[PDB]
Amino acid sequence: TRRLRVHNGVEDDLFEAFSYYADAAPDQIDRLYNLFVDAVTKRIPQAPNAFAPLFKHYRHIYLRPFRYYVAYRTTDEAIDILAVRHG
Amino acid sequence: ISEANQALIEARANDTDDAHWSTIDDFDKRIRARLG
Ligand SMILES: [Cl-]
Ligand SMILES: [Cl-]
Repeated sequence: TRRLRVHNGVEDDLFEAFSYYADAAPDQIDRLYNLFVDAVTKRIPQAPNAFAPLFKHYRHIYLRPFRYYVAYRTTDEAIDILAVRHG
Repeated sequence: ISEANQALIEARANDTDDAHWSTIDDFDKRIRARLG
């Protein structure tokens, strides 16, 4: 089993996105976050090299329908969640 | 994609300071504390 680790600046990247939803669409905040936790804990660990490359060795997976993706890196031992940016 | 974000994602990849790498459940509980 590969071990799963999250940079803290992701927390930054997240609320930078929640902003566009709080007040007006507070329901999306839990939606998009629960998508994110899914991708990070189930979708990516399932098959981390299958998802499209972002640049160089980095990969990503859009948290559809939202146009935010999870950028990540996959060594043979680890999976490092690096960012959540828009696209 | 945007050179900004490539720098941001490579920076964090290159961050070797072990204190910035929250495990998942650590990370999760932390976000729940916020707006929760
Ligand atoms: Cl598989
Ligand atoms: Cl797939």
